[PDB]
Amino acid sequence: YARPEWMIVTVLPVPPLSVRPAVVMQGSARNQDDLTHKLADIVKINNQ
Amino acid sequence: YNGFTGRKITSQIFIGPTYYQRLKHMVDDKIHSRARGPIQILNRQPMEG
RNA sequence: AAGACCAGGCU
Repeated sequence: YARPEWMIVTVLPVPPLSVRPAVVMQGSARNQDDLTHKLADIVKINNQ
Repeated sequence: YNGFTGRKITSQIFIGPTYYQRLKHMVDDKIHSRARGPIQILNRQPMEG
């Protein structure tokens, strides 16, 4: 159920859209959740 | 004197003019009821307010 | 939309 090397992050889970819903605004744009912005930063730095 | 029967009231009641204030709080602005209305987006639970 | 601050009410 729990092995010590699993406590080190190798694969980072991405929560579904339900966990981090987009903010509907008048139909013109979506604002994005804090989780979405943090994941964007993480993906950018991982790609770099 | 009793308004309903016209008989005197045994006790003598203290009466007189006093300055009274109506307050902002009214029941029409406070009464509220809910049955399967709007649902919160994230929790899928009933709205607040 | 959502978040923030503020003010007030009933204990």
